[PDB]
Amino acid sequence: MHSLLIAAILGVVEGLTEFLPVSSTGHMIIVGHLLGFEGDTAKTFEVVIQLGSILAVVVMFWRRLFGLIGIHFGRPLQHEGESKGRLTLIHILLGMIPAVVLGLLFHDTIKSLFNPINVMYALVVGGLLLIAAECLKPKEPRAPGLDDMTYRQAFMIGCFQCLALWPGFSRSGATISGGMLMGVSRYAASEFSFLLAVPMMMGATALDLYKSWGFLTSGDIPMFAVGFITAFVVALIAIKTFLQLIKRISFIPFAIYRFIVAAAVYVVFF
Ligand SMILES: CCCCCCCC/C=C\CCCCCCCC(=O)OC[C@H](O)CO
Ligand SMILES: [Hg+2]
Ligand SMILES: [Hg+2]
Repeated sequence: MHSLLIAAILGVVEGLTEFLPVSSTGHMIIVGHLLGFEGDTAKTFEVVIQLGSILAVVVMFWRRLFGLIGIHFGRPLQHEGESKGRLTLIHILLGMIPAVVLGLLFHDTIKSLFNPINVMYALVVGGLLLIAAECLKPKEPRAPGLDDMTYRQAFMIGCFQCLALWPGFSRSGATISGGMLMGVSRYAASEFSFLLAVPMMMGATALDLYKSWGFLTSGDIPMFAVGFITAFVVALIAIKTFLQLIKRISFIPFAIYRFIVAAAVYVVFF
């Protein structure tokens, strides 16, 4: 059946691109256009399968995410860093504040930038930001591990997450670029952007799910569930592959890939 085959295709697109710095939103508007699923019911479908990819990080960093809110499961949490420091809830809070303040204050304006021409620009500009972060980052990272991050690095990454409010800019692209520019290693900057995505997008979709709750019906549960679960599986493969891939590879290929995706946005929509 078409409805669930499409739900499985959008699921694998969301699972791969949500946490890769390649703009899940950008890929979603392309494939959604080629599939024909572009109505108000699509925007509500694409926000619930985001919660599927959310749950992937949640599963992958289960013990870590709970330790930040005070729940330690009777075993020492595993240390990722060269110092005696530990990533705290304050690190997450600082990484959220700037984009939250700007997101709330400019909600109506942010929503008016969801054009395909804006997503195209955010794919190119966000790609250029990845290149600048790769070319400007220090030789020796100040925070090689996640637990080596400072309150200042966390806050500066948080300010960089405002760029993610630009539709098509890829929250992971913005936050990982800012991490590398603040002396955070690619691995820890990717880890921190995933962890930051959990409170950001769970509050983001909960926000979207409330304002768009009216569209949900009894018939959406089969489609909305097949995509949710698909985005969960694919993201768990994507995040685990990415974190091992980025240990050896740079972000240059992802930037160039974003330029190719920008070309597709123009071919498909203009
Ligand atoms: C759903 C739409 C499709 C999703 C688009 C995904 C984005 C990936 C694009 C560019 C990254 C290219 C880098 C990944 C390729 C690396 C493969 C590889 O083998 O490189 C490893 C290297 O050998 C180390 O030792
Ligand atoms: Hg350079
Ligand atoms: Hg900011």
